[PDB]
Amino acid sequence: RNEFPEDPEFEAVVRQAELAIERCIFPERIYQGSSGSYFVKDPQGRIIAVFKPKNEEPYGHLNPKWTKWLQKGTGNIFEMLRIDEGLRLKIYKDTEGYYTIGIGHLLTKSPSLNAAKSELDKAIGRNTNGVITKDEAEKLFNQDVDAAVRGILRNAKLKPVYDSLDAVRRAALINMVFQMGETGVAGFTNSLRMLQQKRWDEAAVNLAKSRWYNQTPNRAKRVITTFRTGTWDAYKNLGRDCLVLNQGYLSEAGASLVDQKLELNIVPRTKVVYLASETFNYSAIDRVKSRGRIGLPPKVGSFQLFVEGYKDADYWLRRFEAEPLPENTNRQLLLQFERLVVLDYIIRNTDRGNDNWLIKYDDWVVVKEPVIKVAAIDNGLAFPLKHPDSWRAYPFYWAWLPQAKVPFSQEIKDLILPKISDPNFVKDLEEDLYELFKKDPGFDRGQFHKQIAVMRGQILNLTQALKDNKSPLHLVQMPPVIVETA
Ligand SMILES: Nc1ncnc2c1ncn2[C@@H]1O[C@H](COP(=O)(O)OP(=O)(O)O)[C@@H](O)[C@H]1O
Ligand SMILES: Nc1ncnc2c1ncn2[C@H]1C[C@]2(CO)CC[C@H]1C2
Repeated sequence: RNEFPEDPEFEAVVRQAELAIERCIFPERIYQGSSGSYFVKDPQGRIIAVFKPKNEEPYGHLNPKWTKWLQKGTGNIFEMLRIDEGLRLKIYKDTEGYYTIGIGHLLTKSPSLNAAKSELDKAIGRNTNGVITKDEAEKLFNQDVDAAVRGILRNAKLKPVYDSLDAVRRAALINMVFQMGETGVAGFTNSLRMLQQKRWDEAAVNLAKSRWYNQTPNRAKRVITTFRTGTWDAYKNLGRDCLVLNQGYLSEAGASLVDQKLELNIVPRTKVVYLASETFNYSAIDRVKSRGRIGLPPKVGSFQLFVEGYKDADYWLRRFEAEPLPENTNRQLLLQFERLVVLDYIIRNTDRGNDNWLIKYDDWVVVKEPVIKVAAIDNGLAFPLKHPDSWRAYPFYWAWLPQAKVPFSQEIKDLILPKISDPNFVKDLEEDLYELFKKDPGFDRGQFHKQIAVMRGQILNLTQALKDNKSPLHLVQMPPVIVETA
C-alpha cells in the first residue's frame, strides 16, 4: 500500500527499497542508535534510506531491547514492585505512617520504633539496629512476593480472577495484594467481577475510586493502566509524559511535512511507509505464519531519505572554532541555523542535540550553490502534548550555542512571517498534520488538540520574535504558552 503521487522521487526510492528486499538485500539494523532503526539499501547495496518501524519504537511493542522483558511474563512482578517500592536500607515510614524497610516491607502498624526494630530483628535473624543490607532486603522481598501469591491462590474470591487473567494483569493483582494483602484486595469484589469478565475500561474506573489510589494515586494509576491495557507501558517511562507514547514515526514524518510547508528544506523527505523485511523483529506467530509462501507482514514506519556528505553539527562546529569560516560562508551557516530553530520551535522538538543535526561543508540564470548546508535528522521526539515541566529537562540545546545569539535575519522573517501570519496557512498546517496523525490506530482526537495547542502557542511566540527581530536565544526565553480552543 505505498504510493505518493505528490512525490514521485520519493516513491521511486521506496520502490528500490522493496525491490532490494525482494532480492534479499535487507535493511540492516543500525548499531549506532538505540535499535529500532535500519539502513534501507537498494538492490545495488547502497544506503538509500533510514527506516524506523513504529512497533520497534523505544516504547514499542516489538522493540528488541524490551522483548526480553516481555518474556518474563508475570516474572516482571519483581521489577514492577522494585519500581513502585524503591529500596531502603533503614527503617522508614510508609504513606500511612507505618514502619517499613527494604522494598515495601511493612514491619508493624504500631507507633513504637522499637516494636518495629524488634519486628525487624526477628525477620532478619540478628540485631539490625534498624539497618539492613541489599541481600537482606532482597530476601525479605521474595518472601513477601511468595506471600502475596499465596494470598491470592489460598483465596476463593481472588483465585478465580487470577486464573482468568493474562500474565501481565496477574502481575497487577499480585502488586495490589503486595500492597494491601490478601484480605484487602478481596474487598474490591466489584472490580474483581469486571476483571473476571474481561471488561477492562469498566474496572479501570472502579479501582480509580477507592481509599487506595486516594492514598497512593501515582502508584495506583500505574497499576490501573497495567490492568486496563494488559501491558507494561506505565512501567517504562515515568515520566516523559510530555509526549504521546508511541507515535515517533509520525513525529518524524510530521517534522518533514512542516519543513515542506515552511519551505525550509533542511529535513530529508520523510513519510509514513510500509515495509516487510526478514531483518526486522517480528512476533514468533508472524515468523511462523510466513511459512518460513505467505511472508512477513509489512510494518508501518517512518522512511527518511538518506543524505550523503554530512557530518555531525558537533563535528563541524568544533573545527570552525579552531579555523573560523570566512564571513560569507559563516553567514550561510547562520541562515541554515535559523531554519533549524524555526523547525524545532514550531514542532517543539524535545531532543535536538548537536548529534541530531548534520552539516555538509564543501550574470546568469542559476543561483551559485551554497558551500554549507544543514540536515535535520532524528525528529521523532517532537509534537509534545504540552510544555515540559522543567525546561532544564527538555531544553533546546542549540540555545547555548553562540549562533543562537544572532538576531533573526530579514531573510528568515521574509520566508516565514507571511506563512505563519496567515491564519489559513496555520489552519492548513493543522489539517495536514491531522490527516497524517489520525491514520494511527491509537490516535486520539483529544490528544491531537493538545498537540496543536502547543504548536499554535509556539507559532504565536515565533511570529512576535520575528517581528521584533529577536535572537533565537531571546525566542526561547519567551515564556511558553498554549492556544486552547473550547
Ligand atoms: N535551552 C533552553 N531552552 C529553554 N529555555 C532556555 C534555554 N536556555 C535559556 N533559556 C531561558 O533562559 C532563562 C534564564 O533562566 P530562568 O528561567 O530565568 O531561571 P529560573 O528557571 O530560575 O526562572 C529561562 O527563562 C529560560 O526560559
Ligand atoms: N537521513 C540521514 N542521512 C544520513 N545520515 C543519517 C540520517 N539519519 C541518521 N543518520 C545518522 C545519524 C545516526 C543516529 O540516528 C547515526 C548514523 C546515522 C543514524
